[PDB]
Amino acid sequence: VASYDYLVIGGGSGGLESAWRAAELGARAAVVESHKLGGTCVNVGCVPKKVMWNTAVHSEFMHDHADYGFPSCEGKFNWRVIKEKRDAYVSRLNAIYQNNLTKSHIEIIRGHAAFTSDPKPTIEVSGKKYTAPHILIATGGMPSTPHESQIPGASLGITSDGFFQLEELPGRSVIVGAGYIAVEMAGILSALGSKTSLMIRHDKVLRSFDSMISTNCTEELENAGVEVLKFSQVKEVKKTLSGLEVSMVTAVPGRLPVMTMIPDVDCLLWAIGRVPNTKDLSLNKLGIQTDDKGHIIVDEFQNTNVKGIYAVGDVCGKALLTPVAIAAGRKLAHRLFEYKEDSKLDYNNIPTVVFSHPPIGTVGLTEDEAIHKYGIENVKTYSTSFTPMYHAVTKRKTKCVMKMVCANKEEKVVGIHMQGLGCDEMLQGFAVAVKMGATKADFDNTVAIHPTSSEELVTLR
Amino acid sequence: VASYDYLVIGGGSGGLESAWRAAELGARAAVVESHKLGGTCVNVGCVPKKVMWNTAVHSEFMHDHADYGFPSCEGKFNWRVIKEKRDAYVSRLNAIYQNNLTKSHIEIIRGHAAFTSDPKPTIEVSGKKYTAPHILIATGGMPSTPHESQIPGASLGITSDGFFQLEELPGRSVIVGAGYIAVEMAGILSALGSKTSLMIRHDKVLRSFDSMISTNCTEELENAGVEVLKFSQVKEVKKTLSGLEVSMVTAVPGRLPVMTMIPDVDCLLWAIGRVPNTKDLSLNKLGIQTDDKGHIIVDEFQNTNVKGIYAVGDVCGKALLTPVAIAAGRKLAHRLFEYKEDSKLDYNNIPTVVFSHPPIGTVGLTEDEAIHKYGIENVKTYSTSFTPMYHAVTKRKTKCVMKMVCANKEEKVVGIHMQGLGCDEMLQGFAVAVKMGATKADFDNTVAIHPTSSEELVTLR
Ligand SMILES: Cc1cc2nc3c(=O)[nH]c(=O)nc-3n(C[C@H](O)[C@H](O)[C@H](O)COP(=O)(O)OP(=O)(O)OC[C@H]3O[C@@H](n4cnc5c(N)ncnc54)[C@H](O)[C@@H]3O)c2cc1C
Ligand SMILES: Cc1cc2nc3c(=O)[nH]c(=O)nc-3n(C[C@H](O)[C@H](O)[C@H](O)COP(=O)(O)OP(=O)(O)OC[C@H]3O[C@@H](n4cnc5c(N)ncnc54)[C@H](O)[C@@H]3O)c2cc1C
Ligand SMILES: N[C@@H](CCC(=O)N[C@H]1CSSC[C@H](NC(=O)CC[C@H](N)C(=O)O)C(=O)NCC(=O)NCCCNCCCCNC(=O)CNC1=O)C(=O)O
Ligand SMILES: N[C@@H](CCC(=O)N[C@H]1CSSC[C@H](NC(=O)CC[C@H](N)C(=O)O)C(=O)NCC(=O)NCCCNCCCCNC(=O)CNC1=O)C(=O)O
Repeated sequence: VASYDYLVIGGGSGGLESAWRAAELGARAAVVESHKLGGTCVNVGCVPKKVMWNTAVHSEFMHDHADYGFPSCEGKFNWRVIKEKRDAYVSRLNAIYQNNLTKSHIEIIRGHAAFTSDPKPTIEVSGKKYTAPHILIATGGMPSTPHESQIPGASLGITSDGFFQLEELPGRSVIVGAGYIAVEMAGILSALGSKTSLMIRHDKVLRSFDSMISTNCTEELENAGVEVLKFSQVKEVKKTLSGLEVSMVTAVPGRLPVMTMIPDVDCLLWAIGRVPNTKDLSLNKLGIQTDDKGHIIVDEFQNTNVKGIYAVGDVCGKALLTPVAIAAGRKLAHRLFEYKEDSKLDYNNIPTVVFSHPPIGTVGLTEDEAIHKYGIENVKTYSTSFTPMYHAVTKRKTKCVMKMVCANKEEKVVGIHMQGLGCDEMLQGFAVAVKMGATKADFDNTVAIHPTSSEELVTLR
Repeated sequence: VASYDYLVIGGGSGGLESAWRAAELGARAAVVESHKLGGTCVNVGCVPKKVMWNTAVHSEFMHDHADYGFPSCEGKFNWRVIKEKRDAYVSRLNAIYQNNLTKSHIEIIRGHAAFTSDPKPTIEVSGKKYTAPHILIATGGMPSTPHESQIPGASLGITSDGFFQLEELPGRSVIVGAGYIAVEMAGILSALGSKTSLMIRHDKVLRSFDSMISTNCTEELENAGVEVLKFSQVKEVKKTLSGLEVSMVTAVPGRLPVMTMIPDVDCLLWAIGRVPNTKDLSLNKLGIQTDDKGHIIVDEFQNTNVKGIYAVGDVCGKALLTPVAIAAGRKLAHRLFEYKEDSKLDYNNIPTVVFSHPPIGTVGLTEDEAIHKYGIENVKTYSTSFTPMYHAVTKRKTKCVMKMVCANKEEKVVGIHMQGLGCDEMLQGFAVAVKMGATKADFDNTVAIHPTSSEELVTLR
């Protein structure tokens, strides 16, 4: 058995950062990677999505061309051109990552890890055993998919991965889900041409986002060409000769259920969830506890119930984002290897941007969460709704909405929620202020930048 | 003589805000406006510029169309279409402003004010006299133009105003100046098609901006098609039959001066400066002191040397921006009418964005200013330079550069300087943090938003 100081299972966002931080502090680590380095984000997440989103934003603006004094462009978009480019970028990123690892003296055990029966924690990668006084499970998660048992014909559809493997823009797309992935897949496909349908269980999407957002977003979708199928469910999927035939059920409360066929569907995309990547780890050999869905259970310091084993990222189920994974593995290394007894990530005021059209950005508490925490009496919220001046000359229109949630008498800014043009780059700073403890006064005592959409946040009233 | 509580001379950015604030606090004010309400910003500044900039950004992205899988568009841009639209927007804004005033019970004395001989401060608007225990001069400024005396043929060229009156994109443009206006006029014209030349007195532009910016910006200009004529000066301008003929002098230090003719110039734009709008006020009747250039002299509370007279905005010469004008008139009203003895605007950490391509955004001290204030020993600066992932698939390329200036041992973030895609919407938040007193630690303890250009600011190292 080879002994290292750190043995990180999983070369994705959290895995790598924790190993990098560790090696830079003097330790000897080894990332065990079973597939391609970079994890879900580089290979089938953040990176590919953004490229496709940038592209979607491009067809959009093409529509305001004439309005800006230029001749129109018909627009026969060629899927494969941007696909092949996107995939290249991904290769370049892989190489770059491999290099950085080796550059930092990080051994890469190339294969699939699983814990052994051995008393002291140990893992076996391809018939070989490795161990270390510190092992970090950072194996992430994967797409949740329905059962033929539950939904007959479920396996006929694809997921976000399958999406990133498509070599042709499907003519008829149907997406099932109401979260950021479902919302983004719906936006890219329909902006790029596909006749998209977003099948949601309720009346709106991003339901766990501040009411205003959940509302605005369901609307901008409709306004843009996405068909939101509310209170609908996929009963069964069938492969016809002309595509797929989806049997759906619309149970609009107050009305009688109605069965519907969506025929000639080219792409059926399941965007219902991410299940943890933990069973093939043989967690049961050590008794590393998990929840009923397989998520690995950890304390505020990412400690499993076993000594010398920790967990970070998607695998734990909390705050499924690359920066949260990174930030947790970075603080862990310091904890362990720099002896900082308290470096733990703070899970409050985490910023998130959803790349829908226009983009959403949000940090902090929703109004309801503020309310349930402070009490109606101690929660003031400021809002605004305007038309970016980009649309001052376009027939096409999107709007921008911003809401500030304030707590107590000082009006501590506990939550920022907005959707609109530029909201993607706009969030990070206010997130810093929101993280430092900013109050409304501080925001109002900042000279504005005119003309910009961001200036509307420091002049609310 | 009609007496009010507040008598504001000038209905622009600072004028209006101060009057609005005052009327909302119970006072009776009257904006004296000599032309169109909204001032320079609405009529010939912020508003028209941004529309033209949005347009310029549109021809730009048209170039990356094919690279994103779409067919190309030749691009015969029609100037007048966007011109007429831009002008309409401006009318709509005027109406909206007029309304707001009257809606807030603000009397609009429509004409040209000038102080009278009268002992107590008083002004005469069209043979009629008005007075008040508080008069605010907020008459702004105007384009500086060379003398036939100095530069023979100077009056042959136009300024930023003349620019906003052009009904046709000049084929050959020559811009003279090295500041944000000169830089923007150069960027809009050349992005929109005109064969532009930027005539600067030195080797770079935005010379008073952090070295990195001054440098990067001179480069992105060249890289984009703008011909930067360094160490050059306009000797004399002459009207030929084929356009204008500019006699220039290039005195590159270390070399011998060389005379040059730029012939067939369609547009000669003077972007050398803004002179104050004060002589027709008859300031001398009261002895309201000014500087040698006519700027009105005020204390930290915008107090002139006379009691009951104040000054705000461009007229004073300090921080020539709409938000600074606004912010000063807003704090003044409170001071005066809400009896807040100390509401004064803080002139440090003022944010500014220059709409060049890519956009610049900057707040706080430059490295040199940090240095001269703290000492080389106590100033650490972090930098980064990357390619936005928008260009991961485009042949065209622009880069993004960010520099953080830190002071003392805590590394108080005293200055943020960046240029790149999205830097326009990106600044406001960090400006708030920079204004609250953020240190590098605070920035590094903020979870990032991936993927974005703004995330690079909270992960510097
Ligand atoms: C579509 C889509 C879009 C997304 N968009 C964004 C975005 O824009 N920004 C950011 O929000 N986040 C985004 N995410 C989320 C982000 O991708 C994840 O939250 C992040 O990737 C998780 O980090 P992690 O370290 O836990 O996991 P992961 O990066 O998923 O990595 C786990 C790695 O370990 C490997 N592995 C697994 N088991 C073993 C084993 N037993 N032995 C060896 N190796 C093993 C895996 O193969 C993989 O390479 C997106 C996800 C999807 C899916
Ligand atoms: C091109 C160009 C681009 C700019 N871009 C930006 C930008 O993007 N953002 C922001 O940066 N700032 C911008 N500015 C600067 C901004 O326009 C000014 O700094 C702001 O307009 C100044 O406010 P102010 O109240 O002092 O003056 P002003 O708005 O200039 O207003 C003075 C008003 O008073 C009137 N007046 C003058 N004398 C009298 C009199 N005696 N009696 C009655 N009325 C009188 C004037 O006619 C005018 O209507 C720009 C300027 C130019 C020129
Ligand atoms: N900020 C976004 C949203 C659009 C926007 O900025 N609109 C401005 C552009 S006009 S360009 C003129 C410029 N406006 C600004 O700086 C706008 C920013 C902020 N809302 C404010 O309070 O000023 C100014 O000089 N203000 C001084 C003053 O007297 N201001 C008096 C108080 C504001 N008017 C009340 C708000 C609705 C009026 N909108 C309107 O009148 C219509 N539009 C506006 O006020 C963007 O840039 O796209
Ligand atoms: N942020 C800008 C700039 C471009 C960018 O974000 N590039 C990222 C996209 S790759 S998508 C993968 C994602 N990257 C990010 O989150 C990048 C953000 C920050 N620089 C960081 O420290 O991570 C991640 O999962 N990181 C975890 C980790 O192990 N990280 C180890 C430390 C970072 N690598 C060192 C910096 C150069 C490597 N660049 C590279 O490798 C090439 N590119 C990158 O790292 C944008 O979004 O356009």
